[PDB]
Amino acid sequence: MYDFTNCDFEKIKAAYLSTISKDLITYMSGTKSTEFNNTVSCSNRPHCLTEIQSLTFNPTAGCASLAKEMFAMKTKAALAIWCPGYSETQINTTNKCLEQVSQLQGLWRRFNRPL
Amino acid sequence: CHWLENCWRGFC
Ligand SMILES: *CCC(=O)N1CN(C(=O)CC*)CN(C(=O)CC*)C1
Repeated sequence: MYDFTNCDFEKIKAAYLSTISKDLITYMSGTKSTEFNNTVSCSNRPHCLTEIQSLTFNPTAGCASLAKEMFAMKTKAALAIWCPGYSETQINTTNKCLEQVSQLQGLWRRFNRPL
Repeated sequence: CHWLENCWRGFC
């Protein structure tokens, strides 16, 4: 569905670095990224947001939902504010949660990459 | 104003 091509990418990066990043780090609770060899890549800013959306908010076989976590709640708010039309689209097991959050941190690093 | 569910209000 939603196409992140019209978002204010710079504002979303400022929001991530200001407040979301520290919450993913807190969630990871000392587990390091080298515990997980499989990573998820992305190719440009909207594609990164698409994958960020999917890993943050979609249930998976190994991680039922992260939607109530602080980093997720803050992600949702950032997308609601800075992606035109995003909020309209939102009106309607834990064994892989750390792996998933570690993958999210990598997707955000690529989102945040200097141009 | 409609606040979304599970959505932080701190950017305001
Ligand atoms: C009343 C709702 C509102 O002001 N907005 C929708 N929204 C969210 O619901 C975030 C969870 C994003 N907005 C803001 O965050 C303003 C602080 C705008």
